Amino acid sequence: HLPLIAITRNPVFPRFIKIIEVKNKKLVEL
Amino acid sequence: IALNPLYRESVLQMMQAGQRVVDNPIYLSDMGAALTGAESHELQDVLEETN
Repeated sequence: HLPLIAITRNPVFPRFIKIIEVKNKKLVEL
Repeated sequence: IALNPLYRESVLQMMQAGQRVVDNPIYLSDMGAALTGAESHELQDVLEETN
């Protein structure tokens, strides 16, 4: 029960390690 | 940029095609053609084209 993450144009293919770089800092608090 | 490095390669990682930040494809094509060593006259000719 957490809010959705701001993917912000970042596809995560199944069974494929990926990196995410969101610009917002409100996600750092969560 | 891998076989003939002129400028840094960080600008391409900052401006990626997966970020959807390419609001102006024309600017990306111009930025890519600016790296070319082609003579200036030819560049003006490239600007002359309408399509």
